[PDB]
Amino acid sequence: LELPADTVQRIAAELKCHPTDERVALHLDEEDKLRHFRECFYIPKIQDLPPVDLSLVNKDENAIYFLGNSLGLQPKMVKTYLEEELDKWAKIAAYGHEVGKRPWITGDESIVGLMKDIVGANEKEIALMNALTVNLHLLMLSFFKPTPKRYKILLEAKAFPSDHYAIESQLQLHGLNIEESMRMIKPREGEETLRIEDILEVIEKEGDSIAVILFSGVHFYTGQHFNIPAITKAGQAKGCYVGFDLAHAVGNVELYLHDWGVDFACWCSYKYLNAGAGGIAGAFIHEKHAHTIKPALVGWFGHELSTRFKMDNKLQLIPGVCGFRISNPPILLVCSLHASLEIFKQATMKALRKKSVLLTGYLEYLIKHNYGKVVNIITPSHVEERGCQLTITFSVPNKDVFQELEKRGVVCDKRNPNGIRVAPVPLYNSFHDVYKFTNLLTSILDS
Amino acid sequence: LELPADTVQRIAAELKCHPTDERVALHLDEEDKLRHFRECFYIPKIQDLPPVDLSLVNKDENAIYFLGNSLGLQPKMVKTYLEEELDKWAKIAAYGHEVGKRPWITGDESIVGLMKDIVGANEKEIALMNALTVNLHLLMLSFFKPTPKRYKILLEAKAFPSDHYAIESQLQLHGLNIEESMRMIKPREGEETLRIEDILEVIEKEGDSIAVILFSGVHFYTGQHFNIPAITKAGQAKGCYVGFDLAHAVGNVELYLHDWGVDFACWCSYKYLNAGAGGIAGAFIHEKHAHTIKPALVGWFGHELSTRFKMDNKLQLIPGVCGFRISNPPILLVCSLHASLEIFKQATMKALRKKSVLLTGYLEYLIKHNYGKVVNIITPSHVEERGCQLTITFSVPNKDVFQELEKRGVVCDKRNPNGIRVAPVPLYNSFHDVYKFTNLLTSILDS
Ligand SMILES: *Cc1c(COP(=O)(O)O)cnc(C)c1O
Ligand SMILES: *Cc1c(COP(=O)(O)O)cnc(C)c1O
Repeated sequence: LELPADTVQRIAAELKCHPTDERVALHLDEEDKLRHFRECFYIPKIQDLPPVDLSLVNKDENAIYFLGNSLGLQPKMVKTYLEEELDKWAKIAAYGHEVGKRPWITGDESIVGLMKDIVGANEKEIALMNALTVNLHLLMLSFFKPTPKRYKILLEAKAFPSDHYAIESQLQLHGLNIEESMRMIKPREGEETLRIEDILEVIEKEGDSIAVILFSGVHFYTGQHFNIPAITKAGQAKGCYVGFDLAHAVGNVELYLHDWGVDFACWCSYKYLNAGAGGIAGAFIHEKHAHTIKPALVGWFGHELSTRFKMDNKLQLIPGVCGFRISNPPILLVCSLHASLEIFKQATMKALRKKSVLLTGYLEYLIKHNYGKVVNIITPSHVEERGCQLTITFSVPNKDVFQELEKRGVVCDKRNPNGIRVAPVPLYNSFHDVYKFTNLLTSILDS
Repeated sequence: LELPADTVQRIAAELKCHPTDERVALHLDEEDKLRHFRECFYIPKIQDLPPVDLSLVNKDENAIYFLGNSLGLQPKMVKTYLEEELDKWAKIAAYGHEVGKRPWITGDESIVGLMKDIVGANEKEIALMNALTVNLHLLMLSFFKPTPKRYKILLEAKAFPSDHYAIESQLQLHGLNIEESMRMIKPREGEETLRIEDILEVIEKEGDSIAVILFSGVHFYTGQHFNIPAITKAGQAKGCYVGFDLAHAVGNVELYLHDWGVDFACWCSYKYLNAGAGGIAGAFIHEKHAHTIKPALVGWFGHELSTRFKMDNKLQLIPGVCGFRISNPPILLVCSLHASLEIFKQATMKALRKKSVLLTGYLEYLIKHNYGKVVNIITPSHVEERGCQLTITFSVPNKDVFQELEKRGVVCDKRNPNGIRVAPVPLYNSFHDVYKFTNLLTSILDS
């Protein structure tokens, strides 16, 4: 299949322009079958952004929002969905637990079907509950059962701090020596990303002593998308459980958790899934574990619905991940996530990933064409080894590139000493966004 | 001080009517300094309630909503508060984490001050996070540390199912025999409530072997309000930790968790606190434990704010209950709770408890006057031994009282075989509500 760089160059030829011409981005936007989804979101205006220098920008232009990997833009329908539940609460109060589009007792289950295609799992394998790191702990309390022979947790070095702290506290819970039991894979000297052959070597050599492998799906800092099925197979080959924090993977890369045989996973909803800060999180457990991996911590919402409200204190635990659901679900959080997932349903992950590959590929192409020496893309170059996000470093001692970018209405993340992350997302970022960004960047780098 | 029954009879004398006259309820409503708060809430109309028989009711009359102990009515300002955060998310997206009335990073801390007077604790002793039973588990993982000598958990028999399941799973986590380690105080033969002298006897006799006492503040089924400071002192006398599930206490009875020296507590926000189904829950840990009782499960939101976002993976744990906060807080849930707590701030728990004593006392008076033989109030009669809620049973073999009540727009809870709970709450229930309810009840009982 045609690589992004080649698509860009072929399109330019057809248009009779240079691949770096604005006309290429405009054409790609015209051909984008997902173009209409941008209208489904509230996009900030440049003049409203706190760090913006108004002298440097055109008023009433949209922001170039490349932070959708961290805090996803708002589906316009969030308010409408909230209003449905507020109106029910106003009109019938307590009766809302049992009636309506989203009966509160089953608020989570009413929309979980919309997650099936996003993570590649069945309805009984997915729970919508709590918060990401909270879910990580709930799962680890059942999946991490260390023995004298098999007691290690394997993860990447420089994991996201929350996961790092979670893993540390899990080890401390069992009185395990951290330095000996917390195995962290570091890159080779002079490299920032991990080589798959190196990960697999560690697993092959140390796997017998490892209880659980807990990796990110996409590493937050490098933008590296790890080979989930390869790590899963390798870990299970050595008798390890393999789970993933998919915070930067869900709604970004395509996922087949069930078919890949992943043991468990967890994710948040306020990044690529656009549900709003601190939104209701998610958990997956493969159905193969439904009768054998039981919740460590139980609440009444792990009791089967049909008899839960008998309140006879005779537990009837739901098999699989829903047995891990402790409390009644927050309807208001269900509302905002639901609005987002209806959009994902219409777009499809297949079509979104297709646009992403071309969009991020176009960004990479323009960067490398303009500065192919000063500018380094740390994110892996193989299209299958990254998602939306590129992590980029700069060697310009006199310029804080990030500061100059944010002053001009580019919303992205800082990488110290002198770099960005940027993640154009297919739902609401355009090829023209990418074109405009690269122009601002070039203008900054030229001084 | 004057008992409710005596207030009712004195008022009637002044009015020159019988204490059972409608004019007494109308007068009490006129004198109610909290009368205006009823306008702050969306009260269902009778015709909108699913089980209502329209032939039996007057259209456009308000429901008699006595289920505010289970799902509290909606503050009208919830929508407005949500809109503030949705507007910020629309306007500045990611920048909302750090700016505004409720910067998302500190969404919980921005409103925690409003809880101080409600639970009687300092800002560093209160966390707003997660869900009730979830918080119970987080606290028990740190407070329940069984030894061969001291391994029991003490609770009431027929505790709320979620707490029952939580306590059971906590015991199983340590491989403890449930029947031997789960000590449940049952009432004497022919009684439904517990005697304080009996609770204290169990504590005195068995206290040395008990690691944690975990009681409800108000028992959901009987409506009994336990003497929290007495149980706390008695338990600590024997070296036990004493914690409470305050789900039916917070926003109902007055609380002084800090001054009483309670070790820990947890509560929900969708009952008397009116925050909406599955709302953000609460946790208390006495400051005396801040440096000695550490979280079992850690996430990045337990790391001090000033260095959290350095993301260097070097934990700097916040002392006390905020060290137990694992994840970033849900802004949308913060919003709805905030709207409610502003109302509580204006009303004050002191004034609300005062109205409650008179209101529930008036309900009890009318019931007992009309049927002082057929009708039994299980809830303790001492004003200090109950909150808003009365639990009532009926001996009428041919009438399902609950069914007849709900058909007429009375919203309450069922008690099998033939009984209610009812909880008139001072924020939005009136003395006239109580009058109307008793009339419907009398009419039902007469047949
Ligand atoms: C309502 C109630 C619960 C409900 O638990 P959630 O965790 O909020 O679902 C738990 N415990 C008690 C004592 C209650 O009254
Ligand atoms: C953003 C992120 C988190 C944040 O954790 P919460 O529990 O949602 O506060 C955790 N882990 C990873 C890998 C992330 O990218």
